[PDB]
Amino acid sequence: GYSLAIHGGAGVLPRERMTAEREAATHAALGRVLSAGEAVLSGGGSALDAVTEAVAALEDEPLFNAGRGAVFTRDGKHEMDAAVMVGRDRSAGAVAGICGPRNPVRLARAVMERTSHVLMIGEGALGIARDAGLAFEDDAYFFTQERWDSLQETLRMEQ
Amino acid sequence: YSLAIHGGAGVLPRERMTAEREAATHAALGRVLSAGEAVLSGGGSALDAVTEAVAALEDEPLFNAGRGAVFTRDGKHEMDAAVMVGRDRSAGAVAGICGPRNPVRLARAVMERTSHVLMIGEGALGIARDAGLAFEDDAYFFTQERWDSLQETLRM
Amino acid sequence: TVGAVARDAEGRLAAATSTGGMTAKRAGRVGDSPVIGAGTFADDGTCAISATGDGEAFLRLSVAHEIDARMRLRGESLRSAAEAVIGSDLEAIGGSGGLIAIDRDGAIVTPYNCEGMYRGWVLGSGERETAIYENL
Amino acid sequence: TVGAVARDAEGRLAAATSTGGMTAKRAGRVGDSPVIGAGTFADDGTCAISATGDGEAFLRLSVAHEIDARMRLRGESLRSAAEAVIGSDLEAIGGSGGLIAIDRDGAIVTPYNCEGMYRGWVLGSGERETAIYE
Ligand code: NA
Ligand code: NA
Repeated sequence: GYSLAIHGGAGVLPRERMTAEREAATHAALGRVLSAGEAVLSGGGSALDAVTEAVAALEDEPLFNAGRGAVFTRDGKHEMDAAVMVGRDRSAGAVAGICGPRNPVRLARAVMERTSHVLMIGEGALGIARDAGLAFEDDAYFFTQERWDSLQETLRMEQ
Repeated sequence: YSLAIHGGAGVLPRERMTAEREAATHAALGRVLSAGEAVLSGGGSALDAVTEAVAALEDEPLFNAGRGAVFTRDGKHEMDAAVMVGRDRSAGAVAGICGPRNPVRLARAVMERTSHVLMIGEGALGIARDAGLAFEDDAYFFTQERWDSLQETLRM
Repeated sequence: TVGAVARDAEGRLAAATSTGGMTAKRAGRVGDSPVIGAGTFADDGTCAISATGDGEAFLRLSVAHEIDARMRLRGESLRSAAEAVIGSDLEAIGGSGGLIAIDRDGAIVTPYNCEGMYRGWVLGSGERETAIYENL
Repeated sequence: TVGAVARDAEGRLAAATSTGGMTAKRAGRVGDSPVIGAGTFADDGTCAISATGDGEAFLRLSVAHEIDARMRLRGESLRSAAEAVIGSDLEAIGGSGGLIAIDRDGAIVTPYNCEGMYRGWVLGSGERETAIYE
C-alpha cells in the first residue's frame, strides 16, 4: 500500500522554549499536510501529485519556512527555492531565488513538465509560472510577524 | 604536477572542420595549457592553475565560456562557472550572470569572500564588484559564429 | 525548508522540497533544496529524499546522491546509509540538519543531528504519526 | 562549456568550469557547470572533475559525485568509474558529453561518448598534447 513522509524543517524551536499551544499548533499543521498528500494517494493519484500537494500545504502553513512564513533575506525580501523529482526516469524540475508564485513547488513542477530543464532562476523561472497559469501573491501574503522579528533580532545580534 | 583542460564536447563536426580552424583550435588550447603550466611550473596552487586555465578558455573566442559564449533564445549571454578545492571541498559557483569578464574569477571570489558555494543574479555581481573583477559590455563577449549559430538554430 | 517523499501502491517514488531559504541570507545564495542529488532526490531503484539543514554542507557532500550511491554500490539499506551520512559525514564537516526518505519497499527514515525536525508520515492503512523531537 | 583540473606539486587537486550554456537555451536555465557534484568536483582523497555535455543529464546522474562515490565505495580507479559513467550511465539516460578528470596520483582521463571534445594536458615534465577527435 501507499505511504507519505513530510517535514517542515530541522530549524525547530528548542524543546525548553516550545509552549504546549505552539506544539499543538505545529502538530495540527503537520496533520493538515499529511491529509493533503493522503487524499491524493487515497484517490489513486501519483507519488508526484502526493509530494506536490503535501509541499504546497507546507508552503501554505505559516509555521514552516516555505511559501507563506518564508524567512527573510538580509534585505527584508523572500528568495524561495523548490524542486520536484520523479523516481521512474529521474525526471526533475527546480527553481531558485523566486518570489511571487504562491506555491514555488508548483513552479518547480511546471519547469519539469513544460521544459527540458531541471533548474531555472530569475525572470525565466517566473515566465514559466505565468505560462503554467500559477497563482501569484503580494509580499504581504508571505509575510509573518515572527519571521520579520526573527530577521530584525538576527540583524541586531550582528551588532 | 599535471594539468588537464577542455574547451567543450560541443566540437565542430569533422566535415566542417578546416585545416586552418583545426590549427587555430590547437593553438587556443596550447595558450590555455601555457597559462595553467606557468602557474604550476612557478610552484602555484592547483586552484591558481585551474582558475588561470579556465580564465584563458573564457578569453579564447573559439570556446563557449566568457568571450565566444553561446546566446540564449532572447539573444543575450547567461554564464555559469564553479571552482572547487579538493583539500576541504571548499567551492564557489555562479549561474545566469553576464558582465564579469572572467566568470570563473567570480566563482572563486564567491568561495574566498563568502561562506556560500553557489550565488545568482545581482548578489553574485555584487561580489564581483567587491572583489574588483573586470566587467565588459555584450560587445566584448560577442562572436559572429555564435550569433549565426543562434539565428540558424531559431530557423526551427 | 519543508519537503515530502511518497511511495505509491506500485512502489513508484517521488520527492519535493521548497524553502524560503535562511534568516538574514545574502541575496543570491542558493542552498541544497533546488539541486537534485543534494537536497532533493528520487530513484525507484533506491529511495526518494528531501533534506533540510546547512545547504552548503548538503551541496559539498551531495547528501541525497551519496545515500542513493551507498544503497546502489554497497547494497546498504536506506536506514544504514541515511543515518551514516546525517549522523557521521554531515557532523564531521560541521553541518547541522536532517532528511526524510522512503525506500522502494516503503521503509521510512527521518534522521537529523540537531534539536528536532517537524515531520510526520501517513500509510495506506490510515495509520499516522507526527513528531518534533525524538518522541511522538 | 570549458574547464580545467589540476594536481599540485604536493598532490593537491582543484577543478574549475565555466560555460555560456547552450545555444538558444531558455533564459534562466542552469546546467551542471556551477553545481558541485554534477559538472565540477574536487576531493584530494579521490579526483578532480570538470564535465561538458547535456547539463540536465549530468545534474540528474550527479556525474562528478557518482565518479567520486565509485572510487570511494567500490574502490574503482578514476578510469574505470569515469569510463563507466560517461560510456554507459550517460548513454542509458540518453545524454551526450564527456569529462576531464585527474586522480590524487596524477592519472588523467578524458572520456567522451560523442564525435569529439576539445581537450589537452601538460605534465611537470613539460610533455604536452591537445586533441579534438582521436
Ligand atoms: Na509555509
Ligand atoms: Na571563450
